Amino acid sequence: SMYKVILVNDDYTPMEFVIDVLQKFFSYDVERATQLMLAVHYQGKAICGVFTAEVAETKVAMVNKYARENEHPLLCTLEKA
Repeated sequence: SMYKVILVNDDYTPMEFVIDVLQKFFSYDVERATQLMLAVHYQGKAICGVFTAEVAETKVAMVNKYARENEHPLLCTLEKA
């Protein structure tokens, strides 16, 4: 089993922060990060990758922790692929 890791839309997290997260935690360049951000905003969410269970778990925890440390509500989730 592999797991999707997803970012979900919200009304407060700034664009530049979503881009930052996509680069830091998912290794996307600016253009692709920005595309994924567009999907977050207009599809309501974007799948950012597929990973092993333990890697997905760790990524979800770390992205959410990073977001809250900067007082943003950005929500990262996992689900079975």
